[PDB]
Amino acid sequence: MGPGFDFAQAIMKKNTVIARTEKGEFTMLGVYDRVAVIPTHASVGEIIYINDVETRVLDACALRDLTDTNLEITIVKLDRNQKFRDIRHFLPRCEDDYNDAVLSVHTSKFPNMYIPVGQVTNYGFLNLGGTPTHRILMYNFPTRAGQCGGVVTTTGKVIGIHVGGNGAQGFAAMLLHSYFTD
Repeated sequence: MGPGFDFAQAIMKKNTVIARTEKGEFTMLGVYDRVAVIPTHASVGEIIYINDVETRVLDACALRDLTDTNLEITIVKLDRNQKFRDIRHFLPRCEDDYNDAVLSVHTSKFPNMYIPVGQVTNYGFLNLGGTPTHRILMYNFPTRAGQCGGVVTTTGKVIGIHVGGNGAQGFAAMLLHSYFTD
């Protein structure tokens, strides 16, 4: 409808795949080469389904901060025959608040879904499903099951991936440029 949704659509159309694990179907953001991200609660194993194709996992790393606190981001390298468009230049370098964000989801359940979530708070600490978690972004939208892995964007920036909610608010794990230096 507007330049926010334009930027979100550009990311969804080229940089997402549908990931299936034993814990469900997730939106999965491809970042560069064969490297993607997913919520750590997806429990990625040695094999994953990518757009319903059996795919070997070459590496998977559940990120934690230097206090050894969960960040809820798993970086996955896929044994895939095709590279992602490199979008690392759209990642923020530092923790921040944002205005006018869009949460975008693409699964079997929720195809081509875009949600204007509005103002995003650097919330920081969250007890997420009983796990102390850092670098959480918060938005005042009643997000639901099926949205985990959803991409949080502003115009010009890919800022997070949706990891949970409490019925009134939604929560995303920050993406930082420093996670994907090669």
